[PDB]
Amino acid sequence: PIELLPETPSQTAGPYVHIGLALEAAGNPTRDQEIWNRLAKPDAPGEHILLLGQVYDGNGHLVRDSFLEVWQADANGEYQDAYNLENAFNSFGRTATTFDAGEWTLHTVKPGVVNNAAGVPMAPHINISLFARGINIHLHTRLYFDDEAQANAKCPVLNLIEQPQRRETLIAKRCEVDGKTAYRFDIRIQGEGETVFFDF
Amino acid sequence: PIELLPETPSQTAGPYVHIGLALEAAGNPTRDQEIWNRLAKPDAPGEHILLLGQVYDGNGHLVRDSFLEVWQADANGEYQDAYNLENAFNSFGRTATTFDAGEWTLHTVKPGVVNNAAGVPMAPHINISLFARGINIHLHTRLYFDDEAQANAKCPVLNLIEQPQRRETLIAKRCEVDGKTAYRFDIRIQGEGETVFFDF
Amino acid sequence: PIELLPETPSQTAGPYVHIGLALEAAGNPTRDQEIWNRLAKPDAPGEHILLLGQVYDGNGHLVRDSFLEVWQADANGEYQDAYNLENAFNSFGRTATTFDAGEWTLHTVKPGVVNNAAGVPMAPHINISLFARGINIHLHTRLYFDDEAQANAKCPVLNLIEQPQRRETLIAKRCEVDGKTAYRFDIRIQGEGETVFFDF
Amino acid sequence: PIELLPETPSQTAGPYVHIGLALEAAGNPTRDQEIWNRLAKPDAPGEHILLLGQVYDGNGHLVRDSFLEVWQADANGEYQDAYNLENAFNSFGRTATTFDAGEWTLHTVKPGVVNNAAGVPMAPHINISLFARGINIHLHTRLYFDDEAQANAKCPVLNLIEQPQRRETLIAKRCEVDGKTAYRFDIRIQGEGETVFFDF
Amino acid sequence: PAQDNSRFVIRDRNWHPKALTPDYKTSIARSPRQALVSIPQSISETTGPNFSHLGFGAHDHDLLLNFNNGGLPIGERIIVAGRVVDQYGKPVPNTLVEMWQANAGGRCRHKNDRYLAPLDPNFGGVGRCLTDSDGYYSFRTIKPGPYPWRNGPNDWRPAHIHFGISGPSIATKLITQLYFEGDPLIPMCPIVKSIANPEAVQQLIAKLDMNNANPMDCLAYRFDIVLRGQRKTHFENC
Amino acid sequence: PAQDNSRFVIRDRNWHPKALTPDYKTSIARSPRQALVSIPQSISETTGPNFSHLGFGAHDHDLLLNFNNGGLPIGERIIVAGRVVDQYGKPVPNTLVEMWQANAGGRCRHKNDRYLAPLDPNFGGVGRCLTDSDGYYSFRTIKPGPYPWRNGPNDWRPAHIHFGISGPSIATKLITQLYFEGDPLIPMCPIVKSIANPEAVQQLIAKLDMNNANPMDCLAYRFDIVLRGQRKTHFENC
Amino acid sequence: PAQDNSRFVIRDRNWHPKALTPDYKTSIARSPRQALVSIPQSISETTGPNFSHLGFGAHDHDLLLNFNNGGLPIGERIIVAGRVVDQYGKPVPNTLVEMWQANAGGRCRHKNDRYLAPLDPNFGGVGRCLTDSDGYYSFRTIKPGPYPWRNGPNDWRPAHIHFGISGPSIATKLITQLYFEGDPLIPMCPIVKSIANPEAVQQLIAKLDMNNANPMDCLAYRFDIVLRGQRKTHFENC
Ligand SMILES: [Fe+3]
Ligand SMILES: [Fe+3]
Ligand SMILES: [Fe+3]
Ligand SMILES: [Fe+3]
Repeated sequence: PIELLPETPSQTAGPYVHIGLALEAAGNPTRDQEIWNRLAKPDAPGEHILLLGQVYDGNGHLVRDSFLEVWQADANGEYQDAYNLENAFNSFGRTATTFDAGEWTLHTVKPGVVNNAAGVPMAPHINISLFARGINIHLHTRLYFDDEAQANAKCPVLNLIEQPQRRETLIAKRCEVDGKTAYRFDIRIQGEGETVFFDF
Repeated sequence: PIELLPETPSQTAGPYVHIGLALEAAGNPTRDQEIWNRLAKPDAPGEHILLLGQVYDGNGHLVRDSFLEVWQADANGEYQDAYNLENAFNSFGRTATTFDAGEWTLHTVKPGVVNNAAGVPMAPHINISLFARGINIHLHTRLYFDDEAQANAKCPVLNLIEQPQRRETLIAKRCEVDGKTAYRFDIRIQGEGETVFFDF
Repeated sequence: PIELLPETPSQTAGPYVHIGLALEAAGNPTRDQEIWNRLAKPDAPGEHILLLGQVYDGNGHLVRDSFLEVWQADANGEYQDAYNLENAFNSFGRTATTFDAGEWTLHTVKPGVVNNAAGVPMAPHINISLFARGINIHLHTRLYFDDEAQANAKCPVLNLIEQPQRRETLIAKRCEVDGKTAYRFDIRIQGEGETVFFDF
Repeated sequence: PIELLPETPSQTAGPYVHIGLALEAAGNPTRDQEIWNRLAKPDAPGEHILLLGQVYDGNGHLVRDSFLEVWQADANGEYQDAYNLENAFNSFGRTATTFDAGEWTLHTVKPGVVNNAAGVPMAPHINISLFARGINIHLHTRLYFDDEAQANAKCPVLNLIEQPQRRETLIAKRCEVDGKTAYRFDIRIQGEGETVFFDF
Repeated sequence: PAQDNSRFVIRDRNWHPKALTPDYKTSIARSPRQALVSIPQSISETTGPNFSHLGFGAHDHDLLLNFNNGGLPIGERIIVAGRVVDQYGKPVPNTLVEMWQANAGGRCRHKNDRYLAPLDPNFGGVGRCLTDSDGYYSFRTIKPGPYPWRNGPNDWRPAHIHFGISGPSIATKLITQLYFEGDPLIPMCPIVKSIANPEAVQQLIAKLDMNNANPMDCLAYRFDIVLRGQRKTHFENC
Repeated sequence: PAQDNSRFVIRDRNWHPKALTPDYKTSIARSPRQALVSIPQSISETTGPNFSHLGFGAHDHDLLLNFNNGGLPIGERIIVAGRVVDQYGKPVPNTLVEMWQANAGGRCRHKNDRYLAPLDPNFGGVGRCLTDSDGYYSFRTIKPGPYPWRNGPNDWRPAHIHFGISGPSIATKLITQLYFEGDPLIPMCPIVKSIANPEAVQQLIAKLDMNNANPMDCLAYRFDIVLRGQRKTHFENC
Repeated sequence: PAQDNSRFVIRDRNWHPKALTPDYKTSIARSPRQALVSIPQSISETTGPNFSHLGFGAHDHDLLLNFNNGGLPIGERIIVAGRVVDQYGKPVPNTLVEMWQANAGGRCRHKNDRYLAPLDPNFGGVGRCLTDSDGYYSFRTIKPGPYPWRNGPNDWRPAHIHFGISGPSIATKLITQLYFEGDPLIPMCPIVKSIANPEAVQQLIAKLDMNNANPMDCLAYRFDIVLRGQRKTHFENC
């Protein structure tokens, strides 16, 4: 069968992932430009929301050294791939949970709808990649919103997950933090209430 | 040492076991003779009962595509090996839990007592082998009845199980289904309450 | 793939084949019972016929040391396998062309019709195996009759020969030799008008 | 020595070559555009001729499943390489001999004179490649005209054939078919009168 | 009724696939976590049903004709034959062999199979045969095709036929799959790979059997099946 | 019109199958007995047709839809893709690749095939594709099945697809056949044995390509073709 | 905005390290116990940020000069350079490579690093680089030292550098570790051994590159990085 060149293998990000990818979070001087946690400037179109969550290991303890990359569409359901800190909206960002901040947070707007490859709509969601010491290869997940139940019920990816009880672990719960629309999305890596992770 | 031809290896039955051994249960045309869940015709000696249950995976979720084959003595503690659709009682039978019917059922008589090899009597019991997608080699278990605690305490097989809390996972609970004596046996493949499985 | 034991390879019968299989042909004393060229005693049922021919090498020269064997149905189209010199008709004989006699003869009856394996009748025929020095493995041919024109047109075996011109090499010509009904069948091993040979 | 990658080896076109390339002649429905035996439309410049022939095997029987491909200059001796169904003349075409047409035919113009690599004119000719079941690698030949005797005699390609009698097998014999100027060109694959074939 | 005169060779659980084989994803939640409990063989285990008296239709083993609805299925026509013996080499006569499979395009005839290759109106995909005195069985079917399934993101199972053999007892019964000589999907499949030893994998591979083929009609594959060795009891309870 | 500016590497006639290969029976009466005459390369042999303006229909390379009688073919869905290069490794862009093949059971859609495996109402079996700028081509089809034929008494052609390739000249044109990785019929076929060198047979074997397969859809094979190497003329007529 | 035009070859998860690798202690509690779920590639998966317009500093790739507090760092001065290609060997242009490492004594410039090898006042240990049109990147830095960590009672990481590469999408994104040729600590590391295949570990060893060294100045190492191959979609939704 046809073998191609094999992909470089992954390795853990390690305890100090902050020093190279989260300069301010590890409290080291930053550079002019940083890829960080604010995907939307106050004047970007859409409903502005705040995202927050915590990450738990299999013993129910807090992972205080994880790093997270997020990828989502803008409010009109479009992916903004040209990263520029002058943009009113960037579809990419990074955040982290530190020994200080047990909780990560992201400032952005609610994604519009994008279609799958077959033409079917997917429910608004935000793609997340989780990195940390003890993770050999990163984990991929999706964050969907509880106030979108109708679109959630017909999401064709959410629908690939066989058990209904597991679909709920990907559903972030609407709250209000300082009178601003917030949703909490906690990640359980292992055991009871274990978040669904994907491969693609 | 002396080596024999190795046995052929086992493979899961797959999700479509029904099309091969449960033609009816997979809503497909049947042949004249099919081997199914009615071990006893109504004119058969013994106490007529009705067995039922569900199979759970380790997440607590129903296993909806399992397939189970049963082997048991008639009312007089004798195994009737000469399978025939005309016999009033057949020692063998097959049932399945489907997507439409998530619980298996069997129609039979409560088995008479048989002896072990040493001549020592065993509590009345049904021998069950379980198959499904996910199970590479089939699981052996035995069903015992709750209203036979004097025999269940003497049984040389139940007493091989070291821990008594595990012996309870092999004892079917007595009930009634439109006043027709029934016993309920739920199989927990993995986890908390895990059914005992045998090797022989 | 599955490989079985290989068959013992053939070798040429060599120039002296007459000494072991055609004892009178080689002028040596014969045993009590010899398998020879008279398939039918005179009181047997059917049209009595004399078959004769010559065998030619690729240069048009006669093969004077050939040995042949025939197998045929009786007049009802049945093959009689129990060989016995007492029977009136025997489905097998042997014959030969010697330095003395450049021509072989056989005495027998016209075979009746037999069906192929799908039940489509074959024209009457005689099966022939040809052996000789120079022939590493024996040549299988069929002798057919010129007076069975209607049936030779519908034979499923003769209709397997692709080229019409080649089917004629299998047809013996009707004649008379001393008031008896005779067919001449010459075999061309190689060259112009080469006899068709079969594999099966 | 320097070794380059090896060419992909040839296999016989097979008995069913007509289904992939002689769509019409296999009586299968065509597509909008097929490559066929009409090199010149009735208004192309030159002398319009019809070519026809038969192909023989070495027993002298007809090859009814052969497939030919032709390449010739136009009447000015120019090769037209941009194949288009709208052009008046195409230098390439395909024909076939079928179970129902023992004969192939092509409609074209007499080709004009082209020179070889050294500057020397070649007599008018048509390059032919012959494919069929039984032919493992295709056969190259040239068809020349019997009415161009003088040019044929100074042809640097026809003069590489050593024996004069071999040169004749490449010469098509002029005739007429319903007032149209035709040339016949049979091909003998093997045997007496064996058409010369080339390697280049 | 049935008698306790037989004991069967202990299954080697390192030759068969183990219950937890993570690459085969559905095995993760369906494998026990406790150890199996070993119990001596009694009559409950050394006896089992004999189906010499089941009433087999006349095409039960013939898949080319058994579904029937106008014609012949579309696909490579092959015969699948073999012998069923125990580990001592003895034949296992009048024992039940059941098989089912997908059609020539990999489609199963089952409500839940949504794969896009179509169903074949002349094909069902189920057969049963009871071995003869010498331990022989044969089926006539069409070669089935690979099907993609949701394990990994581009997993494909090799062409396979499922098998179910009863043998002389519930101790010997087995269900397995047959793979086809040379299929390059075999070494890639996580279900094939749940078997750790490669020599065990070889035993599932039917071999092209040109000696059993009918010329001008269909090919043949040979697939023999080895059930647990059977022995008389000796020196038991002294 | 076409110019004489290239020469082609000479063919290695001991690499390709010879004309007389007796186990392939029809080759007997269809092989020449005289030696081929060698002639130098001229404008006749070094130019050939270019099909960049033939008008291809949109489904011409897609055999799942170009015959279409309301539905899909039954059989294994597969993409067959690769590149065409010359012996110097240089791609051969805008060339015509044509291919024809049987259905899932080995039946060819032609008057003379009376094999008893049925026709597939939705499959015709023909495709053509012009290669791109880079030498790539592709088809979509079903895997053909083997078929018996009248050579020896039990001969089976392995599964195959016939290819026809034009290249840049009638000097490079070739007809060949593609076989499939692991088919145990490949080495017993007399037509494949007409190639004497075992390494020349390996180039006719398409290899399973998981990288190019569509997940939950169809598998892919890769087949690359090398045509005669093309070079510029040099030092000619001094 | 970004368009869904590419697919990426599936990951081989048996080549990459598995999630639960107990000898690397920290993975026991941070590995999932359910199976991942395979989902087909959409626009969410086949698109990612392009950092062409990120404002880069002039020394963002030179760790010899980017932290600077009046001097040069202490340790072996090396250039680490290479090419970023996908599995088809096609370069990956304008892609973001980020890297972070210890100082020459193995000390990480991080609050939680308490190891007694001292900090180096002229060394930060962070660098980034946009590959050029041909997929090349280079960083200039000093060779890190090994460090103990608390896994087993005497575990030492080999000298390494951490590396992150974006690639053309979120499906190609990869964090990894570069090790140095011949370091004897490499086969003893439980984090390196989370990779079961030894050919895969080799892929993470940067090789000494004399041809790239600046004579009298600094040595060079070559680290090439392969990302999941990328191909156009074909025959999708028909
Ligand atoms: Fe580190
Ligand atoms: Fe299956
Ligand atoms: Fe001798
Ligand atoms: Fe063919």
